[PDB]
Amino acid sequence: PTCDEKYANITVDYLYNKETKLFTAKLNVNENVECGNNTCTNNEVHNLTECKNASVSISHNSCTAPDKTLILDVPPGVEKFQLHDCTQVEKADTTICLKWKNIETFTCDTQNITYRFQCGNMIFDNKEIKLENLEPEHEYKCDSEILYNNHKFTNASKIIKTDFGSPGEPQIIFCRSEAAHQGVITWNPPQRSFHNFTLCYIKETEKDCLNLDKNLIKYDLQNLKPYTKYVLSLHAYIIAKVQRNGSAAMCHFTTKSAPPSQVWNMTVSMTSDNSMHVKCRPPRDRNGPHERYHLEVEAGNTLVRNESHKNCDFRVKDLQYSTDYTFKAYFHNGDYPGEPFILHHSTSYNS
Amino acid sequence: PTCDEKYANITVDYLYNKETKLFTAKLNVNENVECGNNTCTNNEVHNLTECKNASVSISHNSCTAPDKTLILDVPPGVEKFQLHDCTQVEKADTTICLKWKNIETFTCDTQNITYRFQCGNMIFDNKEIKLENLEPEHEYKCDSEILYNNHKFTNASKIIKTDFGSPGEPQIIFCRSEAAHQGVITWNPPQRSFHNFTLCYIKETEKDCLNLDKNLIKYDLQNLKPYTKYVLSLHAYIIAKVQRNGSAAMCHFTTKSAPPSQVWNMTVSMTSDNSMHVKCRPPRDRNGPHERYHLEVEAGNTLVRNESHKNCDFRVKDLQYSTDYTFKAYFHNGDYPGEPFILHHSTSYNS
Amino acid sequence: GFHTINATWWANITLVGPPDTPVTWYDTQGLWFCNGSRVKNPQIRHTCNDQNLTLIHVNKTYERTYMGYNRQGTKKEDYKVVVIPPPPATVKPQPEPEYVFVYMGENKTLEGPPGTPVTWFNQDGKKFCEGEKVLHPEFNHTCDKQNLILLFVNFTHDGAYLGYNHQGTQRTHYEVTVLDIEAMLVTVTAGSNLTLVGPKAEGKVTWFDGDLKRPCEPNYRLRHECNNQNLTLINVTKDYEGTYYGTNDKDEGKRYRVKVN
Ligand SMILES: *[C@@H]1O[C@H](CO)[C@@H](O[C@@H]2O[C@H](CO)[C@@H](O[C@@H]3O[C@H](CO)[C@@H](O)[C@H](O)[C@@H]3O)[C@H](O)[C@H]2NC(C)=O)[C@H](O)[C@H]1NC(C)=O
Ligand SMILES: *[C@@H]1O[C@H](CO)[C@@H](O[C@@H]2O[C@H](CO)[C@@H](O)[C@H](O)[C@H]2NC(C)=O)[C@H](O)[C@H]1NC(C)=O
Ligand SMILES: *[C@@H]1O[C@H](CO)[C@@H](O[C@@H]2O[C@H](CO)[C@@H](O)[C@H](O)[C@H]2NC(C)=O)[C@H](O)[C@H]1NC(C)=O
Ligand SMILES: *[C@@H]1O[C@H](CO)[C@@H](O[C@@H]2O[C@H](CO)[C@@H](O)[C@H](O)[C@H]2NC(C)=O)[C@H](O)[C@H]1NC(C)=O
Ligand SMILES: *[C@@H]1O[C@H](CO)[C@@H](O[C@@H]2O[C@H](CO)[C@@H](O)[C@H](O)[C@H]2NC(C)=O)[C@H](O)[C@H]1NC(C)=O
Ligand SMILES: *[C@@H]1O[C@H](CO)[C@@H](O[C@@H]2O[C@H](CO)[C@@H](O)[C@H](O)[C@H]2NC(C)=O)[C@H](O)[C@H]1NC(C)=O
Ligand SMILES: *[C@@H]1O[C@H](CO)[C@@H](O[C@@H]2O[C@H](CO)[C@@H](O)[C@H](O)[C@H]2NC(C)=O)[C@H](O)[C@H]1NC(C)=O
Ligand SMILES: *[C@@H]1O[C@H](CO)[C@@H](O)[C@H](O)[C@H]1NC(C)=O
Ligand SMILES: *[C@@H]1O[C@H](CO)[C@@H](O)[C@H](O)[C@H]1NC(C)=O
Ligand SMILES: *[C@@H]1O[C@H](CO)[C@@H](O)[C@H](O)[C@H]1NC(C)=O
Ligand SMILES: *[C@@H]1O[C@H](CO)[C@@H](O)[C@H](O)[C@H]1NC(C)=O
Ligand SMILES: *[C@@H]1O[C@H](CO)[C@@H](O)[C@H](O)[C@H]1NC(C)=O
Repeated sequence: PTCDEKYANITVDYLYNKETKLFTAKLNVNENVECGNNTCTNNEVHNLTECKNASVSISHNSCTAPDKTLILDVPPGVEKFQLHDCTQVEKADTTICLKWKNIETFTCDTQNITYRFQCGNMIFDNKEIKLENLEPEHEYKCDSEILYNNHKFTNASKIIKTDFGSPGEPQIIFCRSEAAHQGVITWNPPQRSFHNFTLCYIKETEKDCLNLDKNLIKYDLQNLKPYTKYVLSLHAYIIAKVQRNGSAAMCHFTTKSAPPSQVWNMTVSMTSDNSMHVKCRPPRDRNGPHERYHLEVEAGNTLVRNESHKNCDFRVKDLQYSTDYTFKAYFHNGDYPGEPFILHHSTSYNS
Repeated sequence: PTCDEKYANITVDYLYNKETKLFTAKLNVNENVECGNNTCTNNEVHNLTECKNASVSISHNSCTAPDKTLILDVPPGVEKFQLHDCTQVEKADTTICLKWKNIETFTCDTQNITYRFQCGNMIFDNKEIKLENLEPEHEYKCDSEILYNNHKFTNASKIIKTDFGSPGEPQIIFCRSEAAHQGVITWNPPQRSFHNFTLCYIKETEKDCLNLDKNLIKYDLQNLKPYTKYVLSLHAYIIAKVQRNGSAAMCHFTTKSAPPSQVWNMTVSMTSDNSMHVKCRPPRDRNGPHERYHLEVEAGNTLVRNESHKNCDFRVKDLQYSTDYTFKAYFHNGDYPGEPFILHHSTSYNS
Repeated sequence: GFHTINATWWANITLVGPPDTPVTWYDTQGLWFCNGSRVKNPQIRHTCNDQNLTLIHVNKTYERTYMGYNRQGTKKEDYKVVVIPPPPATVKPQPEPEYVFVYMGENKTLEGPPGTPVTWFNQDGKKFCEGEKVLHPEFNHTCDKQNLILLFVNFTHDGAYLGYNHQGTQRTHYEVTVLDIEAMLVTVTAGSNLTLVGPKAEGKVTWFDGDLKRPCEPNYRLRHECNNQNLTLINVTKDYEGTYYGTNDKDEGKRYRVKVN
C-alpha cells in the first residue's frame, strides 16, 4: 500500500570488491527495489564511495504513493587487516596469541570497529587475544571477524598447532667413583620423547657440561680431581624452535684418595753450626683427610736422619762441619705418600 | 555636462614595449576622444618618457567647455628590475630565496614600489622572500608582480629545483676485531642518494678519517696497536654544490692481545758474595690486563731457580762461590709470555 | 641476494659465494668463519675454499645468517641457514630385571649383554667386574669377557647386579637371592613458604640447583633462607620450579623436585 513505512525498517549490507575496490549496497528485501535516478537492478546498488552520503529513491510496485528516499553511508573496510600468530616461542606449548595487523590506512574511525573471536568453545571481544594452559600436540582452529556498525563483513579462520615441550625426566640409578680420576654414572632413559641427554658435572668451584646420545645409559667421567666432591645433573633435552630441557636428576659422589703433589714453598735457613730450619706450605692438592710432613736428611745417598711432624717446621742439628747434606721433604696424607722434594744444603764449622 | 566633470574619474592603462622601451597609455573609455595639441587617435597615446609628468586634454562632442585636464606619471622601465636567487648553498636543500634588485636607478622615487610574491599557496608583500621546510628532490614554482604606487606594471615567474642533500642513514651490520692487528667492519648502504662514505676511527690519542667508495661494503683495518679500544663512526656523504653528510653510525671495539716486548734497563748489581740484586722497568707495551714478572736463574746452561714477582725486584741469594749465572727476566701479561731479557754475570768472589 | 636454506640434521650443506675469488665468509654476530681457503675459528666444524663454503654436521648453533663477500667486497651473498629438527624418537626400554635363586656352596654363572667386554656393577655402588680383570677379591667372584661367575655364594651375595657393554647402550639386570635415597616431589602453593629438610645434624649443608648456582650464596636471584639443617622458601613464585639437591660433607644428600601450583 504505502512505501513510506514498508521499507522504513530495511537493512543494508555493504560488500567490498577488490577488483574494482568499490562498495556494493544490497537491500535485505526479497521483492525488487526499482529506482530512476541510479541503477538499482534486483536488490543491489553499485559504485558507492566510502565516507560519502548518497540519496536513493526506494519504491515498489505493490505499494502505491507516496514515495520516499533513503540516505546511505559506507564506512566498512575489509582487507587491510591481516591475522598474525603472535605466539611467544618460549611458551608456545600452552599459549596461543592472535593479533590483527593493519597494512593500508583507511578513512574509517576506530571507534566504530569491533573484533570478535570464536575459538572452539570460547568467545572473546578484543583486538588481540591470548590463550593460556592449552594442551600440547593439539591442532585447533579459530575464527576472527571484524564488525562495523554491528554488521559482519570480514571473517578469517586460522589453524594453530602447539609445539613439543616438557621432556624427561631421567632416573639416575647411581653415581659413584671408585678411582682417583674415573667415575661411573648409571641412569635410565625417560619414557617421554627427548633428544640428547645434556649432563653437567660441577666440583666445589668449577663446572662443565656436555651432551650424550639418546641410546647409551652408562657414562664414565675421566680427568677428575682426586678426593674431590662432584655433583652431576642430567636432563633429557629436546630441540624445538626453543630447546626444551625438562626436569633434571641430580646425584653426588666423592672420588677416592690418591697421592698428593709436591710440597710447596720449600724454604731452608741456616741458624747455627749444624742446625738448619726447614719450613714449607701445604701442597695445593691435599688428596687426603690427614696432614703430615716427613723430612729425611741423607749424606752420600745414605739415609741418616728421619723426622715427621704435623706441621712443616723441622730443625736439623748434630751434623759434621761443612758437609753437603740432602734434605728430602714429602707429604703423607695417610694412605699414599706423595713424591718427595729434594734440596742440597751445607753446614757450618766449629769455632 | 562639462568634459572636466564627465572625465574626472577616467582611468588609464599603461603597456610597456621593450623594443622601444616606451609606455603607451590607453584611456578606459568607449567613445572616441580628440585632443587639441597632441594626437590621441582612438584611445591610446604613444611615445611617453618614463618618470615624466604628461598633461593631456580630454573632450567629447557630447560635452562642452572646460576640457578635462589629465596628468599622467609614467612608471619606470621594466628592464630595470631583476630577479635574483639569493638561496644559500649550505641551506639550498630546504630553503629558497628570491630578491628584486634595481641595477639602474631611475628618477622615480622608490617609496611607491610594491613587490608581491606568490609561491604555491603563500602570498607575501616584501622585496626579499624566503621559504623554508622544503622536501628534497622537488621543483617549486613562484610568481611575482611589481606595482608602481599600487598599480601593476611588471610581472615575472620562476621555477626553482631543490638541490639533493642530507643522505643516510647507513646501518652498520657489525664491527669486530678477531686478530691482533686486523679488524672487520661491515655496514649497509643507505637508501637515499649518496656518493661515498667517510669512516673515522678514534683512539685515546688520535682520530683519523678515511674515504671509501660506495661499492665497498666491508673494510679491514690493519696496523693497529694490540689491546686498544677504537670507536668507529661511519657516514655516507654526497658531493652536492656543498658536501652533504647525514647522520652517522657509531660503534666501538677492542683488538686482541699479543706477547709483550722485552723489559727495559734490567739493571743487575752485586749485593754480597752469593747474592744479586735485579731490577727492571715495566715494558712500554703492556698488551694485557695483568702485570707479572717471571725470572729464571741458570748456571752452566741449566735452570736452577724460578721465581715470579709482581714487580721487577729480585734477590738471588745462597749461590755458589766463583761461578757464572744467567738471569732471564720477562714480563707476563696473563695471556702470552713476552721475549725474555737475558744477562750474564760472574759471582767473582772467594769465600 | 637473500635466500633461505633449511636442509636436515647431519647434512653437509654447501653455500655458494660470489665470483672474483678469494672470498670471505662471516656472520652477522661477528664470528669469523672462512678467510679464503684457510679456515678460521676451528671450534665450528666447517670447511672453506676459494669461492664457496661447506658446513658439516649442522645443528642449532648453525641457525644464523652467513654473509659471503668477494675479494673487493663490492658484492654480498646472504644465506639464512636454519635447522629443522628430526621427529622425536621413543627410546626402547631396557630389558626387565630377572630373579635368580642360588643355593649355598654353588657357583652361579650370569650371562652379560652381547658385545665384549661386560662390566658388572652392584646395587651398593661398587665396581665388581671390568672385563676379565676382577676387582674386590674379597667377594670371591670371577669374570670373563662374557659372563660373571659367583664362587661359593655367600648369604650376603643377595642383591642387584647390572651388566653393561663397552658402549653402554644395552643393559642386563639380575637379582640374586641366596637360599639356605629417593627424590621427593613437593608441590608448593604460589606466594607461600616451603620447608625442605636437609641432611643430619652432623655437618654443614651445601645446596645446588638445576641452574648450577648455589641458592644460599648472596645476591641470589630468588629469595631464600638457609640454615645448617633446613631450607626455607619465602613467597614462592613460578620461577622456583625445578630441582634442589642438598648434600653435606659426609656423602649424604637428598633431592627435592619443587613444582609450583
Ligand atoms: C662373604 O663375603 C665377605 C665379604 O663381604 C667375606 O667375609 C668378610 O669380608 C669382610 C669385608 O671385606 C672382611 O672384613 C674386612 O676384611 C679384610 C681382612 O679380611 C680387611 O679389609 C678388614 O680388616 C676387615 O676384616 C672380613 O674379614 C671377612 N671375613 C672372612 C671370614 O673372610 C667372605 O669371604 C665371604 N664368604 C663367606 C663364606 O663368609
Ligand atoms: C568466512 O566466512 C565465509 C562464509 O561467510 C566462509 O566461506 C565458506 O567457507 C567454507 C569452508 O570454510 C566453504 O565450504 C563454503 O562454501 C564457504 N561459503 C559459504 C557461503 O559458506 C569462509 O571460509 C570464511 N573464511 C574466510 C577466510 O573467508
Ligand atoms: C661431511 O664431510 C665431512 C668431512 O669429510 C665428514 O665428517 C668427517 O670429517 C672428518 C675430517 O675431515 C673425516 O676424517 C671423516 O671421515 C668424516 N666422516 C665420515 C663419516 O666420512 C662427514 O661425514 C660428511 N657428512 C656427510 C653427511 O657426508
Ligand atoms: C687468510 O688466508 C691466507 C691464505 O689463503 C693467509 O695467508 C695470506 O695469504 C695471502 C694470499 O692468499 C698472502 O698475500 C698473505 O701474505 C698471507 N698472509 C697474511 C695475510 O698474513 C692469511 O694469513 C689468512 N688471514 C688473513 C687475515 O688474510
Ligand atoms: C653441534 O655442532 C657443532 C659443530 O661445530 C659441534 O661441535 C662443537 O660445537 C660447540 C658449539 O659451538 C663448540 O663449543 C665445540 O668446541 C665443538 N666441538 C666439540 C668437539 O664439541 C657440536 O658438538 C654439536 N653439538 C651437538 C651435536 O649437540
Ligand atoms: C664454487 O662454486 C662454484 C659455483 O657453483 C663452482 O664453479 C662451477 O660450479 C658448477 C656447479 O654446477 C660446476 O659445474 C663447474 O664445474 C664449476 N666451475 C669451476 C671452474 O670450478 C666452483 O667450482 C666451486 N668451487 C670453487 C673452489 O670455486
Ligand atoms: C666353584 O669354583 C671354585 C673355584 O674354582 C671351585 O673350587 C676349586 O675346585 C677345584 C676343582 O674343581 C679344586 O681343585 C680347587 O682346590 C678348589 N678351590 C678351592 C679354593 O677350594 C669349586 O669346586 C666350585 N664349586 C662348584 C660347586 O662347582
Ligand atoms: C643426538 O646426537 C646423536 C649423536 O651425535 C645423533 O646421532 C642424533 O641424531 C642426535 N639427535 C638429534 C635429535 O639431533
Ligand atoms: C636449556 O639448555 C640450553 C642450552 O644450553 C640453555 O640455553 C637454556 O637456558 C636451558 N634452559 C631452558 C629453560 O631452556
Ligand atoms: C720416620 O719417622 C717417623 C716417626 O717420626 C716414622 O713413622 C717413619 O716410619 C720413619 N720413616 C720414614 C721413612 O718416614
Ligand atoms: C660534512 O660536510 C661538510 C660540508 O657540508 C664538511 O665541512 C664536513 O667536514 C663533512 N664531515 C665529514 C666529512 O665528516
Ligand atoms: C626453506 O623452507 C622455506 C619454508 O617457507 C621455503 O620457503 C624455502 O624455499 C626453503 N628453502 C630451501 C628449500 O632451500
